[PDB]
Amino acid sequence: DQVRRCLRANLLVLLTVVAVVAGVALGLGVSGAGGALALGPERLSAFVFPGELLLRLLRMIILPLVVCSLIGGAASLDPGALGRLGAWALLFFLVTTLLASALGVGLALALQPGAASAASKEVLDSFLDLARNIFPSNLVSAAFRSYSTTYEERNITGTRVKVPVGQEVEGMNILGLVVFAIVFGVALRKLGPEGELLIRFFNSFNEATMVLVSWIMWYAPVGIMFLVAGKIVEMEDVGLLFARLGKYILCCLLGHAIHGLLVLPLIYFLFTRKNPYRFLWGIVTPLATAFGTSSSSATLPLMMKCVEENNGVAKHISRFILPIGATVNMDGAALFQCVAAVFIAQLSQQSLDFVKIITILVTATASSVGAAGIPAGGVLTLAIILEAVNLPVDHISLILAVDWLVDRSCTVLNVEGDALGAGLLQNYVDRT
Amino acid sequence: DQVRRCLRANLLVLLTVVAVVAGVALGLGVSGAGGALALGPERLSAFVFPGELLLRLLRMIILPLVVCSLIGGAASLDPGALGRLGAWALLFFLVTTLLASALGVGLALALQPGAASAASKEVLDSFLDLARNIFPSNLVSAAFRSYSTTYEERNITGTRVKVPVGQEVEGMNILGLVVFAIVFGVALRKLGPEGELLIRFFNSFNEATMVLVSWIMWYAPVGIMFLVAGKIVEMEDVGLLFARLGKYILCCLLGHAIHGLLVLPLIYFLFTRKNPYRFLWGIVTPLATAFGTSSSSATLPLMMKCVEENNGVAKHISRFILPIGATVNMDGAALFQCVAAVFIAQLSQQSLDFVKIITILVTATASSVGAAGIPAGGVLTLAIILEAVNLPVDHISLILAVDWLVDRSCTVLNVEGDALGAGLLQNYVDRT
Amino acid sequence: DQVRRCLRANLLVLLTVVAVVAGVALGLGVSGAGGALALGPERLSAFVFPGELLLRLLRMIILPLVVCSLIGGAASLDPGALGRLGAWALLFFLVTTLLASALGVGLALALQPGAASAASKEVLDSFLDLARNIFPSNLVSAAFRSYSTTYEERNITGTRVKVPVGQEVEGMNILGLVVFAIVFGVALRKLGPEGELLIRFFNSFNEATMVLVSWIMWYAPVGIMFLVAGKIVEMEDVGLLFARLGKYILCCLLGHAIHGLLVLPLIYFLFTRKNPYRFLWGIVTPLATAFGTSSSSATLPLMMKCVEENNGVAKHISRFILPIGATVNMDGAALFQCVAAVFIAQLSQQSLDFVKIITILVTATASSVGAAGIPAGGVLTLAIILEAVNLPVDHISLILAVDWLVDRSCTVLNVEGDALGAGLLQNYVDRT
Ligand SMILES: NC(=O)CC[C@H](N)C(=O)O
Ligand SMILES: NC(=O)CC[C@H](N)C(=O)O
Ligand SMILES: NC(=O)CC[C@H](N)C(=O)O
Repeated sequence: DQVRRCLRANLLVLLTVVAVVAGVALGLGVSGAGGALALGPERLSAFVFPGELLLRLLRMIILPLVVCSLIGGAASLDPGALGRLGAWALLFFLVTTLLASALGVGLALALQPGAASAASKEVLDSFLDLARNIFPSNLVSAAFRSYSTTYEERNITGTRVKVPVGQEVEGMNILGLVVFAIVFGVALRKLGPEGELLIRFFNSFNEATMVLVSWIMWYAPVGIMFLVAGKIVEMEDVGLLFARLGKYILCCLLGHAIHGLLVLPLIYFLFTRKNPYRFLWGIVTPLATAFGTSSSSATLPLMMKCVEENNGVAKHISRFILPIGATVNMDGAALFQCVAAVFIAQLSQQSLDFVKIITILVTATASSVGAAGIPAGGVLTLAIILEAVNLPVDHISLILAVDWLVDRSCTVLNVEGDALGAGLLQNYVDRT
Repeated sequence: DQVRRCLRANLLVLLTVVAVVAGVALGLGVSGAGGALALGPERLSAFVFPGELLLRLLRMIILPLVVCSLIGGAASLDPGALGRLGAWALLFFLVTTLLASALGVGLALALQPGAASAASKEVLDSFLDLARNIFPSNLVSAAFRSYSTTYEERNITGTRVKVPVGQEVEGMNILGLVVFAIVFGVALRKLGPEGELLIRFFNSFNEATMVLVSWIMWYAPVGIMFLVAGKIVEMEDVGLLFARLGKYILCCLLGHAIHGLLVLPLIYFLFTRKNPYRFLWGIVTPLATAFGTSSSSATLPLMMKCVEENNGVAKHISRFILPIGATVNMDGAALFQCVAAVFIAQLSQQSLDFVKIITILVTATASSVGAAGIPAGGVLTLAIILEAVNLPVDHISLILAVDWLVDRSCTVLNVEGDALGAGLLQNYVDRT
Repeated sequence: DQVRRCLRANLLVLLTVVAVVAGVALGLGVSGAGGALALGPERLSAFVFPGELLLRLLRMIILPLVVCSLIGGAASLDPGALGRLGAWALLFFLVTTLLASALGVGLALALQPGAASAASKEVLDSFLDLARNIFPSNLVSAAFRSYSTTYEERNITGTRVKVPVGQEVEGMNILGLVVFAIVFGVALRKLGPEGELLIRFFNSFNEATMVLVSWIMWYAPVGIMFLVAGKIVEMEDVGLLFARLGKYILCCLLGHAIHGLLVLPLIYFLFTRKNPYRFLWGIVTPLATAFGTSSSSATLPLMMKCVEENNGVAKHISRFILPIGATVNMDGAALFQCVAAVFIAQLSQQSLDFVKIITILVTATASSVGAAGIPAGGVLTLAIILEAVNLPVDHISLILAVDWLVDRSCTVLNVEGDALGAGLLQNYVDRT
């Protein structure tokens, strides 16, 4: 009857949380067998192994996906700078996403989820190391290794000269590779119709790897349950992690509720001079079903069906920015990246490092225009920024473990983002 | 007269055995000058050098050839799962090639050619190291280096903890790269007509490198004679190597004669319930000329000219599987890879290592559908598996030195393979 | 009036010498503040840093530009071996460029500019190391690292055995990569119309990177002034460098005047048996304006407007070789590469090493057919050979600092090259 309708539509996002609550069970079973009742680090890695094989070939495809889905994207941008009264919305989308992700980290590293009872050093003139990494030395070595400065001593006229020498270290720099792929993407657009084939090569190449990143997602529930099992063994506690998680769902949703209800409505009232609470009261029902379906793509047509008569928006802007803002202005993911990538930074206690805090915030504004629409789409697109800023990505497991609630909490602020942007632009254009 | 006909048609396979019997001559000449009558390892490498330059740029082209001849191959496979009574032949071709290569190694490492008078250690849970190498971490580092586990000691609560740490070591993993290229090859087929260009890119790219691997083969006779000369110098013996070779031609041909005359005719009689010796007695003459021309491509049309009336095969299956089985069901090469790559393993005494024995047997079943048709075509395609399972490939020289007999011995079992498969399928379809 | 005409046409080659004379000014300002009045090597590198960022992403684009502008070049060569009386001009262009670059180094390392008051070791059987580097082991490791032999000791029957072992060291080998790209370029031409797309891919790919190497050149004047400032600090002298430069402009222009006035006119009189000084006296005015505009592309149409009636050249060869020789026979750059890359070799005192002196001379004959037409075009194309023969490329700064005179001195010998080749071919064809 309806056991074929709902169960087969969102099977995978259902099955991926079936996996982790069963993955923790045999994780509890071996800690019910008790710690390393199985043999030590030479044999236990063989039983955490097919959890690595989700994570290992996940890093394989992000070399095509981050560089070939982005050239074909950035070649089809700027359609003649299409809106004199349209590009201000695109500038609105960027500043409401920076300000989204500004309090993203700025709440979490102020609130410290992860380092509660947990309780070499790098100079902040490693900003040039970030800039030397943006523009890579050559491309083929930039697909697997990246630049980094280590300090050695000279011991000449002073026992501590502390000279920075730069040795290229492993792990790719997709942070320094999407900057190539953007600046290659404008290049072959500017060249024009003679090099159209290179677009038609590349934007078919990502759909040749988006079609196999679907195949990786079907491996994920078998894969996830072996890196949540082999993640609670070496931690040995279960009461500890549900306080590790149990503060993280707080700072996400509080990070949404602070953002969603106040700070973009303050952006509303500073330009609209009307009531945002009279504004969104008409559009509660798409924001109701966006929490239900967890898809701004699915609630895309229902927005114009409601906001056009429940609020006085124009005709042509209902289809002009709101199809854009459903897959471009994604403030909901931009919190969810920005508060997770600093959360995993507090799991392993990497570094405070303000130079990383901007590049954990620029990329989180750049994956925010990335994955979209489908539920649990941000899990892939924050898996590329955890490889960008060299975090240990293997802690993705516990933070898509609770994705079933938090992505539904971010989908509603996602769909809210262009909606208030729609009402803000109509008062800028009808006022004339 | 006929000095232009025969001599110019198979010139290269003639000239490559002219080269090695002349290459051993000045190899005997410097050992007739006596050992290192020339200067030592700093000067003798300069005179073995243009033998390395066959072998060095041989490894260059196997990065395009193994990954671009295989996507364009695997995109044109499964034409709608073309045969309800046809795909059983393709399943027949695989199981008669595994069972071919099963006794491939299983004869040779039971018979030990190479380690007769010759007379760190790795754990057999390096199977995960093989599986961690199948699915690579990223593609660009998978074109030149591969994963491997080394054991270091921890010396904490036990002086021998033996922790496996994994450092990526040099030498590419085409074993882990053709698995990408297959699973990319099904990807852009499944995507359909929108990404047809990526096929039309790639299957023109291999013909842009198959046309220069012809040019490498013309360098080979100049090249071979300087790595058979500089291979018998450091071994210093000539009576030793002709016992090294003189057992290898045995186990190949015995490996064919055990396979060809008994074990697939036992596959015949278990399904046909007729006489295979009454079967192949009609088709001795193509099997006669297949030994002569050493080309299943050349003896491809002569098979239907004989087997269709000398035996009661059907009309449509004479052109349905037998054109397939001439370049797909190649059991003759699949012995010849599988008994050489363990033979070279016994020259350098690498390792017994059952984990390698399956991946010396999976790939030998995968290059068996690879190179075809032309004589001495398996020499290239076993040069890619000697780089797969990290054998020293420079001992290819002495085993194409005697290729002139053994490939003619494997061509006849090659052409035999689909022929008995043709007779087996007709008794499965005419019986109805 | 004319402040918009001249100033906006050659702005960049004006602005790049504005930059260096202002870049030396604050370079003099910090040495007017006196040496390391700023903090030491941990802080001064942060203020030489945006000079590195010209040089760093300069090395980025020379992986596409040297391999994708060269396949699309070498696929469109040999149009049916187009001239029975035309290819002798192309053979003339090569031998007048070797003989140009023969005295290129051969003047400079005989005259020693750079090592005047400046006042491990590698064996000359590192020629095989050059040949082992021409033909690379695999392509993807040839885009960032290259082969090199180091000698270790064996200490067995002699305390100094000096065995050469070969470890691959950093820095790419575009010397060994353009040899692939040529021999790939003939491959897909020979394959014909079926692989036309790979040409149409690649010759659109360089115009997708020639269009961003324009964007690098606009960064260059901001970029240059921070690596001439941070180059005179560690040298601390200003009177020293203007003797370092002040001999270099000598050996260039003397290298042109020896070449231009005598040695190709001796090639003239050995075949023409007429007066070259009666020859070029008619064409002083294009050679006048070639010094002025510093562009053989701009003085391309003015050559046929003068040399066709001021000298008795034919009709059809005026448009047959002289459009070729304006962008192929470039002897002016071939001095300017060949005397700079040995000049920078005498700045850092790298090595005398006759094996390098031919590969500093083969590539300088190969970039001579490279960049063209525009003034200061050789600065890019000698930046790729300084990465070829592993020179420190960061001394490009002081030798485009004085490019404004020397390229105008080489443009006139550039345009002279095919002009005398035009007069030489007409006396070979009208004589019949
Ligand atoms: N990561 C997310 O959940 C993004 C928000 C919403 N689900 C979307 O796909 O647009
Ligand atoms: N390597 C081989 O000789 C293969 C068998 C046969 N010569 C063929 O080309 O099909
Ligand atoms: N590097 C150079 O100046 C080359 C000579 C001349 N300017 C040209 O572009 O052809």
